[PDB]
Amino acid sequence: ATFEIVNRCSYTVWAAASKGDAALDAGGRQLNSGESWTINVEPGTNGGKIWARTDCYFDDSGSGICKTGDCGGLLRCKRFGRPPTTLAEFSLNQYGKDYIDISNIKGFNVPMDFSPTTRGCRGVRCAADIVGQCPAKLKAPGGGCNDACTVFQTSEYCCTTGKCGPTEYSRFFKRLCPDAFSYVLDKPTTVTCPGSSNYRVTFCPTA
Repeated sequence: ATFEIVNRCSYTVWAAASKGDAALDAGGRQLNSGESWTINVEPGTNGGKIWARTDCYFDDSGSGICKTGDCGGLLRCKRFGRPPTTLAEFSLNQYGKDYIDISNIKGFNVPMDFSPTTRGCRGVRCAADIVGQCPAKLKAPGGGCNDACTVFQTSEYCCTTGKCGPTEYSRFFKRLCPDAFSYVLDKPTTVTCPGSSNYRVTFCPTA
């Protein structure tokens, strides 16, 4: 499957793509404002994620840091990124269908649209100004809006026991972005697409 990753933000981002235990495609690349990078993701990829990283520095060997979304200091991510990270999430060719969503469960850094480029399903979007509006206690000093699990490490926020409800913090994310997951047990906003659809992830779709 192809995923065109498009940076419409006015700032550079370093796109990242992983399934947690391995890179997807090269795993990461710089995207200046306006650039597009198309990756190939193997059919059947389960639990894939794409995210943006901000304010990164890498040396000539690809090692460095980012303030949001850093994946063990690598340009080429093999592992998921450090929160806060808005997440485009997907599982492909699962009993004949693909499943896509956006999640704020690991916080929010950059607004995104995640849409098919092929027929048969709608896209999802979380493009509100979550960083600007972020509750004071969730603001990450390194940049972005942390989720409450990251900040407070409670069973309730982290949904450790599979027992949790919505919270004052989850509700903030849900108010700003109704179509993204705001906590682990949120009413799902996953979209079912035809198996083997192709996609576009757009950072900063609306400004």
